[PDB]
Amino acid sequence: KRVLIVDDAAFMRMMLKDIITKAGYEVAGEATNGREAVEKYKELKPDIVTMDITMPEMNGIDAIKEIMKIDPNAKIIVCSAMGQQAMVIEAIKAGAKDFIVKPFQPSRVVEALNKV
Amino acid sequence: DVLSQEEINQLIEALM
Ligand code: BEF
Ligand SMILES: [Mg+2]
Repeated sequence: KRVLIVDDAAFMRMMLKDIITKAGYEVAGEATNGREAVEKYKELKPDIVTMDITMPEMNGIDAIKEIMKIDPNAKIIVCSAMGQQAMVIEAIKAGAKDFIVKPFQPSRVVEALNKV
Repeated sequence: DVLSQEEINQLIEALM
């Protein structure tokens, strides 16, 4: 299953890519902010996206909304430090399928990939 | 005001 990893932190993108590949998924690409995420989603058409919230230019909520427009069946797991109730509600409302708060343990990423 | 992952798993189920 091909995954696009979206996060502005080079280290996070690095560790997620490592977990995803070792769990048997294929890393399709990476994006570093919300605009790029929509750009890459169009280009790559991944099966699954992992989505940070706090990013320069355009945040994760708006990128979710943008990808859902491109593809109503997009499968997006949020992976963010912004684990407040109101942010989880907003991300799920926008169309994400799952939400993992940072710091997280790697098994929760795996089950989220499976779930979608 | 950040929730736990169990808190979130819970909240997600509620939302479905
Ligand atoms: F930058 Be995140 F939303 F962890
Ligand atoms: Mg960020």
